[PDB]
Amino acid sequence: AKKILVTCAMPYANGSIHLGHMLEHIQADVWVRYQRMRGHEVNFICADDAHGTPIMLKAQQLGITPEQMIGEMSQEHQTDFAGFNISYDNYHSTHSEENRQLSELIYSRLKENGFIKNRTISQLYDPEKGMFLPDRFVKGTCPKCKSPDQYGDNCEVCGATYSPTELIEPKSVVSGATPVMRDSEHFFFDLPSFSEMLQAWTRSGALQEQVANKMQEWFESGLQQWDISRDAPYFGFEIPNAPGKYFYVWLDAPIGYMGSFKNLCDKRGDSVSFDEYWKKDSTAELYHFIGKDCVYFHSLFWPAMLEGSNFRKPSNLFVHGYVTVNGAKMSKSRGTFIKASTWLNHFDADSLRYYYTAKLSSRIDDIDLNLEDFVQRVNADIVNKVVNLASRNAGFINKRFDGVLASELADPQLYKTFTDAAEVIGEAWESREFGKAVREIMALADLANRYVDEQAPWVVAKQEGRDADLQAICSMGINLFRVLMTYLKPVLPKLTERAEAFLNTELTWDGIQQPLLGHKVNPFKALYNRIDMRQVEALVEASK
Ligand SMILES: CSCC[C@H](N)CC(=O)O
Ligand SMILES: [Zn+2]
Repeated sequence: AKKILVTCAMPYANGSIHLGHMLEHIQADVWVRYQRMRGHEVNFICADDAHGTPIMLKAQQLGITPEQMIGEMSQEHQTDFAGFNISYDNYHSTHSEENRQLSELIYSRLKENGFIKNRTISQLYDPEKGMFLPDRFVKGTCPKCKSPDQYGDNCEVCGATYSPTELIEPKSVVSGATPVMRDSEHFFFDLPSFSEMLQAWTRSGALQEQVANKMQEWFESGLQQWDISRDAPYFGFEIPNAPGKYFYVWLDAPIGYMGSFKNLCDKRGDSVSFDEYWKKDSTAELYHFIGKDCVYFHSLFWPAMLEGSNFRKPSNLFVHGYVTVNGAKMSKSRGTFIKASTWLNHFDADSLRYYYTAKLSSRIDDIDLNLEDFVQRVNADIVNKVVNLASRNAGFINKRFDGVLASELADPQLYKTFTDAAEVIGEAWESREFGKAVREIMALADLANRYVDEQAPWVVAKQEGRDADLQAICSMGINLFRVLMTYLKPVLPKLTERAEAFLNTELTWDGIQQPLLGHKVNPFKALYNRIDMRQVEALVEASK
């Protein structure tokens, strides 16, 4: 009965989707698919984060408009996410008319309410190109060790950190000109004005314990005002009444969550739902799935902006850790920096969805893709536990019983054990204790294969007059498979489609209470094949 708006963090428009993005979007998608299975109204929303100086400069280097460039990357991203069956209700852009109007509205409300401050700052400026330089577009000689060709605020030889104004003989990365210090008036959002509100939210108990603990560090350091403006030239939204000024991307980017939802409503011809979800009196739930590096922005700056502009705030933040491969940060030289597009040339989407789901929890711990373990676990759990219940039993049913399952359950007590687990498994999906859910499902799968082993259908099948026993055993196994595939339906969308085709039925959460009796199933060829380390080695080689 709930109305839920769920988001993922927005991929940056100038980089391909990699396995780190996929952890976040798979985690959210599993949760979203479970919520849909329980009958709720869910809106799963994302977008490309498409503004800013790096995007402007990259387009210039490519010789195309930024609009053309971001359109091409948005299509690439959406192709990759479609390949992993991420079931968005809408995927939009921060570069949209909906986000322009909402960004202008929110800024005007913040300004009218006293939360925008004007301050003159000094920043390095490229006088040949004619633009202010972000830190990483300044290079020069390290003031400490004198190593040349160092970028931004740190030296990769001696490890020193410093202001780029301390670089010796600085050069613009854009033009090679010597940058100079130049003043500019900037507009600042007065985040400190919201400190008491944000502190109350932190101790409310909604957020993850590890997130709340980190927020206390940030309050202890002290909240600062945040610069929300940038000078022309820029790729973004111009600030009303401030010629030559633009909104900085991190003002307009989360407003893109709202813009993407407004776009969805407008395309549907739905004139009520936007206010029902975003007005202060909303009874709908709003959840953001994010990574560790987005927490400050989503837990402090974003709720403050919404409060200051008379909109509702997030119901919760769901934070995950970073992805590692073979225990370490992804490494280009080792071939463990793996693109989502590359993954799908070697493996299916379900394999990675399963593996991530089996490792995920409600905490913010990093998630390790160990590639040797990936092969072992997919084969052990998917092929040999779950799919085995269908593959070892379906042939007898199709060949000796015309595809018809028995008229009664052979072991009603065992079946009840399986359906009784629905409450704990569903609660584990609901609470994002994904590893717990998978452990419970696989424990059931072990019981199911123990039942079939005990009944020994490969023996019964050869013994005169035991046709009825064989049909009973094999039908029981298939009904246990039906239940397990229901519990795994949020996890494995394509395997589930193949299972529903075999079973001649849609899998619903409540449907497990009625087993398939006197029921025709269809033949299938391999529901799920084994993988091997040769394929892993090819993936790694292709990623170098
Ligand atoms: C509103 S969520 C925005 C997330 C950023 N695009 C993450 C990044 O670019 O590193
Ligand atoms: Zn140095």
